[PDB]
Amino acid sequence: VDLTNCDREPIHIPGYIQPHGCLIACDNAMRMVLRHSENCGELLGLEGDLNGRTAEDVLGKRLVHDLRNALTVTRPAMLPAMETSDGRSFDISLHRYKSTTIIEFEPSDSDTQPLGTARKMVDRIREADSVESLISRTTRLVKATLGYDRVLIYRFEEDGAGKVVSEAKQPELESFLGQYFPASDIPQQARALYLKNTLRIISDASGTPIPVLPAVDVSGEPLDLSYAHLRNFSPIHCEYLRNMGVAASMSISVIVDDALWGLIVCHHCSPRVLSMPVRIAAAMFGEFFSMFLQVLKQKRRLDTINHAHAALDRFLRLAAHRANLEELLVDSFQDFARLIPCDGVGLWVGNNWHGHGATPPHDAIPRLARFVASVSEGRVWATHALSQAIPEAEIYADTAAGMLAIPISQVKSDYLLFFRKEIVQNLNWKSYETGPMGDRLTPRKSFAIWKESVRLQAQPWSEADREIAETARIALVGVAFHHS
Amino acid sequence: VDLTNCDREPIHIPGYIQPHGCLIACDNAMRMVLRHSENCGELLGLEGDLNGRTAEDVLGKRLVHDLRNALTVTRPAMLPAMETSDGRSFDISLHRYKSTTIIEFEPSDSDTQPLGTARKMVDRIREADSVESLISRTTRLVKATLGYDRVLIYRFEEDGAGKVVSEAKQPELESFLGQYFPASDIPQQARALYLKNTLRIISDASGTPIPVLPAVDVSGEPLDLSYAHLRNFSPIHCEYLRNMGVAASMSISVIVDDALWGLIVCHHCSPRVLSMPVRIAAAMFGEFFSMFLQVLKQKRRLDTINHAHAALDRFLRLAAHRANLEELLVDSFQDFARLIPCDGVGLWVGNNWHGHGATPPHDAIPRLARFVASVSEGRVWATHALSQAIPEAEIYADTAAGMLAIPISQVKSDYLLFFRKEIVQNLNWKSYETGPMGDRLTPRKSFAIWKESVRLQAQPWSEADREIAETARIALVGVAFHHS
Ligand SMILES: *C/C=C1/C(=C/C2=NC(=C\c3[nH]c(/C=C4\NC(=O)C(C=C)=C4C)c(C)c3CCC(=O)O)/C(CCC(=O)O)=C2C)NC(=O)C1C
Ligand SMILES: *C/C=C1/C(=C/C2=NC(=C\c3[nH]c(/C=C4\NC(=O)C(C=C)=C4C)c(C)c3CCC(=O)O)/C(CCC(=O)O)=C2C)NC(=O)C1C
Ligand SMILES: [Cl-]
Ligand SMILES: [Cl-]
Repeated sequence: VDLTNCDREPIHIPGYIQPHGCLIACDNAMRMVLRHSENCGELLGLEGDLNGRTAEDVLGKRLVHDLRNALTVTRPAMLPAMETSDGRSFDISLHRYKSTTIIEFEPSDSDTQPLGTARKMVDRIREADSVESLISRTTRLVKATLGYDRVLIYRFEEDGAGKVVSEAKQPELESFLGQYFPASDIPQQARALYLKNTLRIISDASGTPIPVLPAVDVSGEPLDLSYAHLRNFSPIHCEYLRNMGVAASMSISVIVDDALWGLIVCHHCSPRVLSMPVRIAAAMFGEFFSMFLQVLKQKRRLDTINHAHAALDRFLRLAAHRANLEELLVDSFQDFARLIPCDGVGLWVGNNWHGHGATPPHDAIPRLARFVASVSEGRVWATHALSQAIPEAEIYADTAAGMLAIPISQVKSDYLLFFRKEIVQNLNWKSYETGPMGDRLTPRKSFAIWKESVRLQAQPWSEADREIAETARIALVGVAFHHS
Repeated sequence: VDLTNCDREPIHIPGYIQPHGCLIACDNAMRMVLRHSENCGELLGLEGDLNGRTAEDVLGKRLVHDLRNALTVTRPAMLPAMETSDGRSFDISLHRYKSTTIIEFEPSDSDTQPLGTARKMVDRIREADSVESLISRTTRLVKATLGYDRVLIYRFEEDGAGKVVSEAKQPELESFLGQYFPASDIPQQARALYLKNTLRIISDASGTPIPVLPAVDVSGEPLDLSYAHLRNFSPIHCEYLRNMGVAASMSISVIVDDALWGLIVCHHCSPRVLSMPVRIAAAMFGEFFSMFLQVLKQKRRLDTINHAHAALDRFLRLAAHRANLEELLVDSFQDFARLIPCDGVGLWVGNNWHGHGATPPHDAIPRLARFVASVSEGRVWATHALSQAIPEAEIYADTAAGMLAIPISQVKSDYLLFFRKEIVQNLNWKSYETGPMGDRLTPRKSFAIWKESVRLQAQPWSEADREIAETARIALVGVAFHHS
């Protein structure tokens, strides 16, 4: 495994598990054992090879009656504090995928209440009245409740890149708040797993991984550990964590509108297992956090569009009380900066330019106005990478790297131009020992690679930005026709 | 051409034009004439064959200088009252498609002002404050201004079917208001044309079509008349109009969010040509009608979701002041009918049923509740065709043909159920002589075929309906967790 085509590694079939539990694979109808982990013996107390031997034999008829009963009810069923034929107590994660029954065993924890812990946490977030307020309080809350050394919220940008939008940490540790990371740092097959396995744990990044027997069966097939919580993680990621001085992790998938919005990511500096009941509670908390964020995002989109409609209605009331519409636009145009987040706004009317805020230089505008007129086709036009459309625009990218243009006339070539500075201008942001695979696996190199990937580019225009621009196009084109 | 697989007929390459003008096809760079209409001679005054002869020869160097000048500026350029070498006056529709220049000639009309007519009309719709108010006033306005005998607005449903949502007509004519028509009555290749050619005219449905020479050239290629306003229409449609007693038509394409929302359709009982300047004005009017409807649709979606959020906030304030949540739901559930348009609503809580309005019978509910629990997977579930999911549900389809189910608990199998009657129950709706191809081509048979196609089906659940159900799911599941 080498660090070039990152999306290639099959992380779902590594043929190893983590040492904090043992795994037993059986046939579809759980009749007999097909595969098992090397540490099955040491933990369950059993001796010799377990493969071929029937299910009723290995675990006892008492236990299998309950396991087979539960499989009749792809989501893993979680049965805590089960009695084995020996008399030992285990927590059991049971699931079925690709017609293979998988049974995960871990030492029991009986002195926790899942729904109790979950409710207490969900109660403290349910009253949050903004995305910012939910995000900020969640990092603190999760840290105080699950006692991890650092808790991040990692939000995915449009281009797959990740931003650290919230942080709770021990004072001694370094901050990642406001730092970005490349799309490659979390490959595509990883995001696929995270969309179907909502909670993930690494107990010990420096632990010895326990191999599954057999790795490949008669048919040449590997064991798919997609929904298995004991699945061992890519050595690339584990080397990354080791270099960061992180011994353990727990991540929660944030699903909004059926898409992976981001991760709640917990780091610990010493090894750390969460017991099944604590994991159940944290997963409940994750589902509610996702649901509340979704509603809060919907409410913010509504408020943004409502505000734009009120703004435009105010302007249309003025426009009907003023003879010269061109005069009004020259006086008013900067006010349109309240509709769409921009670093500068400009009016191009009757081959005259009027600027406000961060705009390209006066001499550069006519080239830009001519270009827009050619590709616009009387529709809204927007790029976050201006230099890719006009190479000479590279020189003023620090001032204006992104442009959204609104036609304000049905007939004449007049435009309302919104600009954004290049994304590195708007940034509001230590030494790391490396492993065998080099200094690529450090937050320092990741952030430097991202910085390069976004050179001469602005924050992209959202759907909400484009929807408002379009409503503003119909408003200005409409009132322009009235006057003529 | 026979009436089975309707989407098959190539209406874009019929090799004929309408008699109210003449057509001349030239090469990409308009050097010489490749094709021409049989009536080119009679109208332009020219004698013999025009194919092969150079452009400069046929029209004169004076005219071609202006035509070639205009082609340098896929949208057809419209040049009214042009002087031919003879001295006659013609209105010229010039366009270029598939590297073939097409020139359309019609006798001139100089005693109209396009922008004047357009502004007067656009001024009367620009202040409309609801979709209903824009739709209703537009049919009357277009009838009074363009003097057509009947003006319809034909709105496309989700399944391609069309509904007559507005009508202005002569008293003597019969009404189509509230009638539906099958998706097949306007085939797919037709809707494709209408998305790129926004205005269409039939001068005379009983007129003799003029053939293009040659129909097929050396390469075996036909002349594509997609953007040509003289293109002759399918004889299926023309037979339809003849059976309706309609001699002429003019349709305007209504584009909303870059999709064909429907048509403004004008019928005349006598033959009728609209002059180029009148067509320009009507096309301007069509663009503004589309733009205003789009904004009004956006504003109505906003108001609907805002109202749902206020409703849910009111309910959450009550829920925090009441110990028994199940009591509150039993008292309150009918009020949820204000969120989503429904004919009935029901509560399934603790294996007890409470109904309100048009719901399935008491004895039928547990079967339905068991079914929903199996397919729901804790997500919102909705069908407009209940009998297709549960065959025995056919018997009560007149009362409840459609169902949307909201889970109200994270743990228990409790549901808020919304129902809709079958669409023919909610309907609020003469003899026709037929032609060679039978009685299929009559509004009577079309409406009867549609009625059959929607048997045992309700009005489908919109995106707005599903978005509100989802927000209500998160609200009820969220407050349910709080109580436990
Ligand atoms: C070429 C391959 C690379 C790569 C692959 C990779 N990353 C994976 C997981 C993963 N990566 C991150 C990244 C960070 N977490 C942090 O806290 C920081 C801090 C600066 C970074 C940059 C995260 C959060 C995750 C997910 C962790 C989790 O879910 O617990 C994986 C998948 C691991 C698996 O087996 O499931 C792969 C593969 N990462 C690289 O940087 C590179 C070059
Ligand atoms: C199997 C083929 C059929 C068919 C084909 C067809 N229809 C076309 C156009 C068209 N059809 C309608 C329908 C109506 N208009 C009305 O006013 C009423 C009133 C009750 C009906 C049912 C309309 C509006 C149009 C468009 C008219 C226009 O744009 O002016 C076409 C395309 C015609 C063309 O060459 O562009 C085709 C093909 N219609 C059938 O009913 C059937 C069975
Ligand atoms: Cl301000
Ligand atoms: Cl009411």
